[PDB]
Amino acid sequence: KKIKLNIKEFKATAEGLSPEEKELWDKFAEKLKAELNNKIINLGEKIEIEEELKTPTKSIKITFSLELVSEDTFKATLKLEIKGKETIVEEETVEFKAGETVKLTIKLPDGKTFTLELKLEATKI
Repeated sequence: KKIKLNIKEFKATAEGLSPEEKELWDKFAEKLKAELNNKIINLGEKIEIEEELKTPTKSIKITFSLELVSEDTFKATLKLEIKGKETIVEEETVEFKAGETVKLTIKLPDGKTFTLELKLEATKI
């Protein structure tokens, strides 16, 4: 069976970000908001939305994964991966219900925080 998602509420904020990090985060957030609104997803289906910054010295990939675990029930992961001299990964996984706000947060060294808050409508179709 299928559901159609809609973004009821959405808020992406950040602290301590460098200009390029903030640009990337805002672009990711807008991409996520547009991709999730009107998204059709099947029971048990996992989807992923990603945005990447590539430069010769470093790559930054932000990914949001969403799984329709059961009726009105979701599992999401927000993940940041930086590939430089070494590779750093930070991520958070949350389980939440349709119609309730969920918050996902990434914290990095030097006072950097990425925060995503959203509320999903799940319409049976």
